Amino acid sequence: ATPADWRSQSIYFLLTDRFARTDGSTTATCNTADQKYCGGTWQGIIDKLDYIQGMGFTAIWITPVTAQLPQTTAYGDAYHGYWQQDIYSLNENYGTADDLKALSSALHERGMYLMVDVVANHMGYDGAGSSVDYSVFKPFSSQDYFHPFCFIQNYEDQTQVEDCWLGDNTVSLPDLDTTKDVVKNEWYDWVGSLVSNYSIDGLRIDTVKHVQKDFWPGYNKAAGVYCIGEVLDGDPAYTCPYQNVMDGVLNYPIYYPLLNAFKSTSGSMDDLYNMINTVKSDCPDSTLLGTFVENHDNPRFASYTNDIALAKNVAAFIILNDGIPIIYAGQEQHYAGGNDPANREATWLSGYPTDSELYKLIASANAIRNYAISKDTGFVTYKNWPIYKDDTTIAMRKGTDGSQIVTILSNKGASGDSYTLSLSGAGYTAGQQLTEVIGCTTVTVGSDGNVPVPMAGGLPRVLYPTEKLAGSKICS
Ligand SMILES: *[C@@H]1[C@@H](O)[C@H](CO)[C@@H](O[C@H]2O[C@H](CO)[C@@H](O)[C@H](O)[C@H]2O)[C@H](O)[C@H]1O
Ligand SMILES: *[C@@H]1O[C@H](CO)[C@@H](O)[C@H](O)[C@H]1NC(C)=O
Ligand SMILES: [Ca+2]
Repeated sequence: ATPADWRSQSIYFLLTDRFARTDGSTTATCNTADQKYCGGTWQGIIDKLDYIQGMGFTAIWITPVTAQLPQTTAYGDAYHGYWQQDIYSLNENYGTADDLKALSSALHERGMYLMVDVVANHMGYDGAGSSVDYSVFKPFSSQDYFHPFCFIQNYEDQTQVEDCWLGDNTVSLPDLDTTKDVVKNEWYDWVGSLVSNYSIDGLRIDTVKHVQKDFWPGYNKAAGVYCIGEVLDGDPAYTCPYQNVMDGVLNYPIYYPLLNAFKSTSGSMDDLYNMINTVKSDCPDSTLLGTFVENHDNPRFASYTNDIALAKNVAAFIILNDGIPIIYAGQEQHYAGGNDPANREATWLSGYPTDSELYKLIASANAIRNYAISKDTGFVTYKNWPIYKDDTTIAMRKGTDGSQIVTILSNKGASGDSYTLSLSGAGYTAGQQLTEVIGCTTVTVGSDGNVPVPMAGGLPRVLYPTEKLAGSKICS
């Protein structure tokens, strides 16, 4: 599926090892500190697609599928998929080629997309750089395919970031020499054939900043689908230029101020407001970026705060911001693990309840986004507009005039006071009825064009015209 096809999607990102077992157990042990395979499978995912689609997601992002190093290293198993050795075999832990094709097919029967995580930068190996038997790598079965062994120490030296190895002396990540035509050609043939064999709709490309930029256009073109890159840097002047060589990047620029704004009742709404406007103006296309606050590479949101109002606001932001929302499996069950491995919790141990506070919130926010998109072909290309901020509030507007979603978010938290915010700049006409689609109350635009937004409980407010909800299942 094309970048234009992907703008309307909403992604549930999961670890294949951690989301769902074939046996469907909600009690099978998964000690994150052990760093071992817990037994999640592609078939497990298929069996729980009602759970995912019930939140209004249109797509899943699964961790990498290639065969990995076999060892239980000092840092555990390759359960995450980022330590590949044989790119023409699948990780048998997750099932067979038929199981991966059945997951793609199951998603397509429900009108959903499959996005697969891929790594071009490196292989994995149990042991120090000097101990590497390059013959285990398929097809790159020679040192001649790799950059000489060295570690990245000077992160300001982009040449060293690209040419030296990730990992350490315990688990090394041998660095492919992506400047070699033979390596480019092998990767380009591989990615096009992966996409073809498994009917993959889009890719999340790992580790993008660690491969020189000239590699990426050929890789994105060979894939033949929308590619979103992991460029792990919060500076939009570093990260957004990657969108000149790849369709999208993960929105790490928004990540840091989004987390800071909502993780505390003292968070900066100014930094978030400012970064929305910087990305809007200075990134090649904010509507092809992926918005997130939680992943397997940072502490979960609820590790910073267990306040559920704060968690609802940040989830609403992720859904309603420019670009593709991305929610990480467990976020909807308020998982609070810290850094790796604590943030790789098994989703099945929640019992997959569809009545949890954040399952309901995410379902409500996805519902109005999916509905608005279905009625407004301009929604996904209207650049999100922050219209208001104060110490505890940010309001933003997105969508075609007359059909815009106006979202008011708060960091007051669950013991927030009750008050009326008089909101200017929403663009609705006087006397217009609006539905607040999270709590299903109505607000009327005043004679002056200001919206009297009832604030309470630190709750997020998501406004849409009542007249435009005719025939929808929203708020009845
Ligand atoms: C992107 C990817 O570049 C990362 C490096 O492989 C990956 O981290 C994985 O490998 C490291 C280093 O061996 C482990 O400590 C992590 O547990 C594992 O996930 C990122 O997760 C991936 O997003
Ligand atoms: C896809 O299947 C084709 C035809 O059997 C094979 O040549 C190719 O290596 C496979 N690609 C992947 C990535 O498995
Ligand atoms: Ca590299």
